[PDB]
Amino acid sequence: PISKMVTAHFVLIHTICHGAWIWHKLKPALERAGHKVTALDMAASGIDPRQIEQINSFDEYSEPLLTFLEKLPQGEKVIIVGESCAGLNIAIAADRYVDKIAAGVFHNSLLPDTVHSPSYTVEKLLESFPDARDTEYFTFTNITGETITTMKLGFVLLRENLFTKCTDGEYELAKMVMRKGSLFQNVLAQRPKFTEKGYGSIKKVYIWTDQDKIFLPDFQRWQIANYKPDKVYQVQGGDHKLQLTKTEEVAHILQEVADAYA
Amino acid sequence: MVTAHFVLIHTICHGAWIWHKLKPALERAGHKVTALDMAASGIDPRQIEQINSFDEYSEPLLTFLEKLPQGEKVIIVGESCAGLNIAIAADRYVDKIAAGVFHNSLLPDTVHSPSYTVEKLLESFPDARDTEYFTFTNITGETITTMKLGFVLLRENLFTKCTDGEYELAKMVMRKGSLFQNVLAQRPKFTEKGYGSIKKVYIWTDQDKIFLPDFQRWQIANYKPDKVYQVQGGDHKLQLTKTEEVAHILQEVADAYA
Amino acid sequence: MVTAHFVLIHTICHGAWIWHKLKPALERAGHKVTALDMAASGIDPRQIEQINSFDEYSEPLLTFLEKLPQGEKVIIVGESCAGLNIAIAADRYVDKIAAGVFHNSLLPDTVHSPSYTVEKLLESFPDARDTEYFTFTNITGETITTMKLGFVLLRENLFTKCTDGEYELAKMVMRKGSLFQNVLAQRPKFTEKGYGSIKKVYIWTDQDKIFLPDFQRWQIANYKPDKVYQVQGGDHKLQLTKTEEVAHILQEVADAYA
Amino acid sequence: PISKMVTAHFVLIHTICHGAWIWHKLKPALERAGHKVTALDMAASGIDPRQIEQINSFDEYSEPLLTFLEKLPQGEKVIIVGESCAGLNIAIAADRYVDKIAAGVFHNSLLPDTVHSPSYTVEKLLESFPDARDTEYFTFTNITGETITTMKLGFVLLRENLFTKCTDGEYELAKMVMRKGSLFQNVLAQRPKFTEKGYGSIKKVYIWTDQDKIFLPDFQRWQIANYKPDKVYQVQGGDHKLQLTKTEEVAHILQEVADAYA
Repeated sequence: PISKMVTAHFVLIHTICHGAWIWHKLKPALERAGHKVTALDMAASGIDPRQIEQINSFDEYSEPLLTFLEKLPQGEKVIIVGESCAGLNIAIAADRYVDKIAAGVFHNSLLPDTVHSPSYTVEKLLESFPDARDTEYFTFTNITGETITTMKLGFVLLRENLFTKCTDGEYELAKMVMRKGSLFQNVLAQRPKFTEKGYGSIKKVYIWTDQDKIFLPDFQRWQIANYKPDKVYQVQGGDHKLQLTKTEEVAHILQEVADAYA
Repeated sequence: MVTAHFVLIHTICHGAWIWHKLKPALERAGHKVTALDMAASGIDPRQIEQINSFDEYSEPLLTFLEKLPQGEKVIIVGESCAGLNIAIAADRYVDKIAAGVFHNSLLPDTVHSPSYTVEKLLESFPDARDTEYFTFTNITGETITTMKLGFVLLRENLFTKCTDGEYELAKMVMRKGSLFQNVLAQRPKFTEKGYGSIKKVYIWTDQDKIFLPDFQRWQIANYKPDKVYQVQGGDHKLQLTKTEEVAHILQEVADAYA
Repeated sequence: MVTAHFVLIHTICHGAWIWHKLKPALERAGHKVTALDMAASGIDPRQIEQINSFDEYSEPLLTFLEKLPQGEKVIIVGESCAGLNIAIAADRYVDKIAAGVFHNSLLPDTVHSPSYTVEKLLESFPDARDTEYFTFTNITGETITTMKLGFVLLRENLFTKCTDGEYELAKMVMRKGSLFQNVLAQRPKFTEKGYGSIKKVYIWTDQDKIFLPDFQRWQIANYKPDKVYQVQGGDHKLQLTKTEEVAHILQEVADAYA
Repeated sequence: PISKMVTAHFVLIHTICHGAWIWHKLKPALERAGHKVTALDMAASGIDPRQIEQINSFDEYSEPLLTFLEKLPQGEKVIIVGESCAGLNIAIAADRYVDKIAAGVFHNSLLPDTVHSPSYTVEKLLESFPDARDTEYFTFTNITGETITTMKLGFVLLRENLFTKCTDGEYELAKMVMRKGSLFQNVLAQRPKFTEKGYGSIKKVYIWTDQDKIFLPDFQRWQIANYKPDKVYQVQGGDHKLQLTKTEEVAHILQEVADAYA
């Protein structure tokens, strides 16, 4: 009757162990459409110079995004797209910058809520997927004496579970740039719950595929049932890295989020 | 058809990632492929200000080679400035090297100092366009110049013909780097027994927009390779724009030198 | 008389060498003594420009403590700025620490930021005489100030009463160092459960010519120790000028806290 | 009839694994006498920032001394005092700066000659003392493919053989600052012989004690017999570190060298 088409500023957030590089196919697809796209490496990820053992919480890990948001011009708002564990970065960020956020998009992602502890979807995730195959774990003691478990994701888990359907060039790349990462689960467990006026108020779009071999369908559906998103988009096929296996489809869904909220 | 163990070496500011298309292609032919991050490159944790020479920058390669089991030999493939990593490596581990392959690369010699081809490259291409430079003093007091490669330079000169996904990946993981030109200017020349003796295969395209055809042609005249393969078209990053063509030449190098 | 395991921690720019008289004295009483070089100090191979905070500088202590066998506790003895290494350590490993001993040292608290006693020290002693300063940008962009301690300052203020052999040794192995003042200014305060809970013994002399008696007295009033021992005379380096007096106080600390 | 007393500029050179710090008692004793004293750390020794694996020859190891000598004012000459393996640093230096050297003093030191290979007294030394007790060895490959053996001197060998009679404060200090070191024997073996006009022409004073428990009396006497020094001074007692156990005696001998040659 009236048709709307909106250009938007997406801030793309990788999951633990990965970096901005995972968005190297979706960032151009989005810019072809005329959007502005920022893909940030979080602390100790991608080519960020910090080492994970110098990071003490998922909040500290989130520093690049929060600094970025501190610096957005007055009146500018972004759509934050986070994959896998980056839903926690979107919740940390929305409790600090709710007015700079047009919508949070969870892409095969943790969907934190305000009712339970910050670590709650992490517990549920680990319950749904308790074997990380060839992943190696390590520990360090943080600034207040908490022991932090880090992981070096194994190559079979990478091949089969996270990058199932990706090309060999994309699977080799992941192996060439993957870093250690941590869920910081135990400090998230001690963390104040996400707020209703910050995080609880942002618009939330949930993109997922039932072919995801690490954030499995029963888990994903549990999260959707646990904290109803404003909108759900299920992509058929692909794998956990839909920004690699369904790049264009994800860019078309993201155009729709920009039209509704940006 | 011989299967070989190839060790792929990226150029300054880049990392093992630049080989993410060529490593699976080689492996489809049954080759073993090792792709290393040099010091302060790709996801190596060291920062460029702690590296004091091009030989210290080469450490991942020299450690690798130090540990290769007895009787094993590798073909080292080096792009752009990595021709200097092949020559440093060949002088220390000549018996472990079946051949060196220069992929749009510097081709050092034994007659001039180690910085000679770096001098000539800068003469052929003196404007790095939007590249930024920085300096630090190394542990011995020498001033080292680092660069952060400009994105117009990346787009138009290095990744000229690359896809947008590839160029974008380049911007996302590019690190600072250094020619260590002045320490190379002070370094002993590469030896005739080490580097001078290895087999040398030169791969290039005249469509390369940073290692320009007359510099490449001067290099070949200055120190004639055992073989020169020229790929038509593509750009400076032939392992991305002509991946199967370089995998095929590299099969010819495994056949010839094992 | 209790034998204890003492971990001795030097101040910025110095190294484990400053304890070369006190380590044998303690061992004559059957104590176990570990004396560590902090990052970029004594013969540690790292350079100060690669260290980005006082917590990274503390790494040798935190690794040590990370590996102490279960059920073992240590008395950490820290001189001058090493009071900050004790507080960082006590927050991460409170159960491994029988007591902290401040030897003419900064005595951080929990109520103000980690840089508060550094601010007050500089206020009490703002002229470092012939000390030189340098800066570098750390990995996060903060400007770090380093110093090379001047020899008149070493002779007259730090090693005032020391023998000529000792002062000369100091000049021969002194390294650059940093207060990382501004990163400490940004650091979370020391916790009441970690650092706030440990036993704290303060050793000093009013003849100290860099940590002057009114700053030391302000520290004790600002955060009253469990015990304060005052040694008459000597100088700032009591582990060199009053070695047996500090070994004797430290026997009293092993007796009291094990 | 006429009595002479001379003030001189001594350049003190430590042995491999040690640093300028070993001279911390003799440097003040000499300055009490009015001499000028330089004590240098050689490459990868004392607090020199270079690591031994970046050093490729005893010549490269000798860089601090040669740079120093390049910089001496015209007409200035020094007496170089070298302990244990530092006789090779004195020979490397005298072939480059013979006119800046008033005399070489070998203090329980290797006494290189011009007739045999540079590595020859190193072979003889290792033959006289073949067991380095708890010393650990390591290897790296140098800039031309030679394998270099390095050593971390063991603590018993330090206690009993090198620092036999030193105080506990001096023995603990050595342990606190000792570094890896290398004889570079195999590259010395390939090295051109020291020259007769450089090294063969400098005055050479040999200080030693027969109580030295690592450069043993039969070895020392072999060296004295092998290449007759211009003057020999035998200190009674002490140990291998005579600059620590006989500091004043060594300073009085060194006053005599300054009167004869400086």
